[PDB]
Amino acid sequence: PQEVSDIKKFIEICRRKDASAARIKKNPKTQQIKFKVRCQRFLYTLVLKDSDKAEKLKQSLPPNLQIKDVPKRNK
Amino acid sequence: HFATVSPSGQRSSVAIHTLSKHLTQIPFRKLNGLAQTASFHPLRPLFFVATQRSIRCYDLQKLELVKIVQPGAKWISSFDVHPGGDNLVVGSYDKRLLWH
Amino acid sequence: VNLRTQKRLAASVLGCGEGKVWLDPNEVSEISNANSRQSIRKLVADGLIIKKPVTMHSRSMPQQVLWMRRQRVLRRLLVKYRASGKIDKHLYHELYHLAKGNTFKHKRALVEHIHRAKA
Amino acid sequence: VRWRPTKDTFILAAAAGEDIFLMIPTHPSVTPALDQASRDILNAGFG
Amino acid sequence: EQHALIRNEAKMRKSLKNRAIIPRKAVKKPLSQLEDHLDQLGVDTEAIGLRA
Amino acid sequence: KVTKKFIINASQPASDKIFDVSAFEKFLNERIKVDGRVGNLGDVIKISQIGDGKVEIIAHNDLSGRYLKYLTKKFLKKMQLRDWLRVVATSKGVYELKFYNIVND
RNA sequence: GGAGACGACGGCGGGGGCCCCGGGCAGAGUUCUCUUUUCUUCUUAACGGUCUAUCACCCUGGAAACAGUUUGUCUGGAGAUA
Repeated sequence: PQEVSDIKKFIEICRRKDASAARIKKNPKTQQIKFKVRCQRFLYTLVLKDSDKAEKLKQSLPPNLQIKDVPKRNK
Repeated sequence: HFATVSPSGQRSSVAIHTLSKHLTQIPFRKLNGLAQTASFHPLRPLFFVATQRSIRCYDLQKLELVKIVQPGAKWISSFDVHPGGDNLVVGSYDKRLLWH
Repeated sequence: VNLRTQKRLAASVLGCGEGKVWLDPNEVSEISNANSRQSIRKLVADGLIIKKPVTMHSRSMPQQVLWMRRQRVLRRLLVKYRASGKIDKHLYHELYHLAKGNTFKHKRALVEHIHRAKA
Repeated sequence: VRWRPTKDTFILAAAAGEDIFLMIPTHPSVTPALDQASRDILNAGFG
Repeated sequence: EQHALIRNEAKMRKSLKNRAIIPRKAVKKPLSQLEDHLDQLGVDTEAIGLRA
Repeated sequence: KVTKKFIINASQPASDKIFDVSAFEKFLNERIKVDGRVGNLGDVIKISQIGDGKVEIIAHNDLSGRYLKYLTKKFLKKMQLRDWLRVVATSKGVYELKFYNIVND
C-alpha cells in the first residue's frame, strides 16, 4: 500500500490499463478525504483534505472506472 | 526571511536568516547530496533545495520533507519555480533542460 | 436436555470460558433446538445466551545503584562546569579523581569545594 | 546579487566570498523617508 | 424493623465470595413484580399496563 | 472560564409519580461535595429545575457526570427504585432515568 | 574473499511488550450508614515509504602544568582532546 499526494499522478494511476477498483473514504471526525485505487500489484491512496478538490477529482475520474463511496458497517 | 546556500558548508550548507530578529538558523542538517541552490515557494510555505542530483521540497510549518523530485541530470546548475507553484524548470551542466 | 454442545458452541462464539456462558433456564427447549453457530448467535442477540462479567478484583536501595547515580550526577555537574568555563582542564581532572574517590557526597558539597579551590 | 522583493524598501543583498552584505545603494528613487524606512527595517532586529 | 428487613434482603442476595452475577439490564422482570413493588411504595397503576 | 451543562431527565418517572423531583434536588443539595466536604454550595456548582421535569446543573469545577449518575443511583435506591429503574446516557450530558425491560405475565 | 559460520558468564545502556499510578467516556456492582466510590472497554498485523545510531572509518591539527573517560575497566605521537 502506497501513499499519493498528487492529483495528476492519481489520475494517471486510475487511467492505467490495470486499474482495477476504486473507492472514496470520508472520515468526518478528522475531516479527511481519501481516494483509494486498486491497480493490481499495489493499492494506492491519495489524501485530499479538501471537499472542493474531492468533488473536482470525482468529476475528473475516468468514466469506465466506476467510482463509488464505501458505506459504513462493512459486511 | 532570506535563505543562503553555500555548497561546501556540509551540514551548514543551507541557512535561513530572519532579518526581523537577526537570527541565522540551519533547519535541515541532512540533505543527501551537495547543496547547490534553494528557493521559496511563491504562495505556500515550502522550501526547495537543489543538490547535484535532486530537488527536495520541505514544508516549513512542520520542518518536514514533503517531496523529492529527481531530474535525469548529472550536475544540476539552476532551477526555477512557476509563479503558480506547480511547475519547475531545471537546467544542468549536462546540457539538458528539464520541465517538471 | 443435554446442552454440552450448546455450552461449548456458545463459549466458542462468545470468546469466553464455559464458566462465563449463561443459558436461560426457562428456554432450555429453544436452546436445545439451537444446534448451529448461527442459531446460537441468534439466541445471543435475543438474550437467552448471556456472557457474564468478570469477577470483581478490587485493588484498593542497594549501594550499587546509589553509587552509580551519585557518580553519574557528579560527573554530569563536572561536565557542565567545565563546559561553562567555571573550571579548567587540570582542576577538572583533579576533581574527577577526587570525586571518583569517596570525598564528595552531594552536588552542593562539590560546589563549596569548587569555591574553596577557586578562592 | 539579489533584491529584496518588497516595494516598501530599497535593500540589496550581495554575497561575496563567505560574507553577505545588506546594502542601501544610492539611487534616485530613495527618498529621505524611503531611506529611513529601509534603515529601520535593517536595524529593527538589533533588540 | 424495615432496616433489618432490607439488610436481610441484601445479605440474602450478597453471596459469600465474589460470584459473577447477571446484570439487571440483561435479566427481565415481570409485570406482577413491578406492579407489586410500585403499589407497595404507593404508585397508581393505570400508568403501567401496555408496556411489554 | 469553562462551564458545564448537565441534564437529568426524570420526565417519565415524574409523570408516573414514582420520582420526587424536589426531593432529588434536596438530596443533591446536601450530598454534592466541592472541596472534599458536603454543603459547599457556592457559585461553583448550581442546580435548578425546569417545569417539564428535568434537573439542570451548571458546574464550574470538574463535576463528573459519573458523580451525577452515582448520586442518582444513591437517591434511587434510597427510595428503593434501583431494581426497577436505570440511568442511561442518551446524549453528551443528558442522563435519562428509564425502566428496565419488562416481561408480560 | 565475504555471508551461511557459531562458546559461557557478569554488570551497563537503548528499544519494544507486561506489571503499576492518574485523568476522561461508557457500562456494571455495594450502598442501614460511609465511600467525587470498586470493576470492566479504551486495541492496531504483515508489507512499502520516510526520519532516527552506538561501534567503526575519514579530514584539520598536534598533547606532560598529561589529557579523555566508564558503575567497573582503560585509551592516546602505532596520532589523544577538540
